[PDB]
Amino acid sequence: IEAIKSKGKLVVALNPDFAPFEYQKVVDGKNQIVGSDIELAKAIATELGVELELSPMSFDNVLASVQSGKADLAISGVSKTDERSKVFDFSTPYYTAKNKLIVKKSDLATYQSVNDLAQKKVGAQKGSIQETMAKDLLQNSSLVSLPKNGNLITDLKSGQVDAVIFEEPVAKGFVENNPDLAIADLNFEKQDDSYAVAMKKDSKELKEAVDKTIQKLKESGELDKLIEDAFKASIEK
Ligand SMILES: NC(=[NH2+])NCCC[C@H](N)C(=O)O
Ligand SMILES: [Cl-]
Ligand SMILES: [Cl-]
Repeated sequence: IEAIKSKGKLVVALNPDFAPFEYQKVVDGKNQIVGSDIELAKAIATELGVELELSPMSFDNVLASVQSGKADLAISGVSKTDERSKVFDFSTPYYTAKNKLIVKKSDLATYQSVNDLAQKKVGAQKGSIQETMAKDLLQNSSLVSLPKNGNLITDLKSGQVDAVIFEEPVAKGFVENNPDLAIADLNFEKQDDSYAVAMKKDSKELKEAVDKTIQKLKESGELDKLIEDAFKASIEK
């Protein structure tokens, strides 16, 4: 936190292809990075009395950038995991999600359970816990792991993959803008998937500032409003 205050800016790593949390929106003819995680980042920077600097990158590189010191925080829809918790400090959680499949709409009732994915092609984002889930459970499937979420959506449209695994709000956001797609019936037989801010190990005072901010936004209902606003603003008109 002292290094951050002294340098006058907070550098946040994120991958802006993940509405409602972070995404690109055309504003006045130019793409701008927006979303509920950007509003969370702004609140943290305000708490610390510093400027906010975004560092957009592929999701696969977000955590590594925090680990090496190239960014101060990852605020990028990052799930806590035991493996990650060994290497990173995490904030208190700020969102909890279920995993879903997005499919072509004619396939929404084909996929009920994981067994229905046998002999099918399933995509997930490279570096995500969804990619890990697919690798660990779907031995009878062909797995595609792509750096960019938009490219997973393109592959699902071209019928190059049969399904893509995404957390529910993100899946819903893509369906809003793609009426050729739908959320499948499938559920996974559920540990917690909770989003948190990642930071370097042993950053106690930075964690305090982040957690004070999350606590405030939760108790006021503001965080809920931010996610809803961002979801609405991600729908293309
Ligand atoms: N901005 C993004 N692309 N976020 C992807 C997050 C996926 C998942 N919650 C994870 O932490 O692995
Ligand atoms: Cl890609
Ligand atoms: Cl610290």
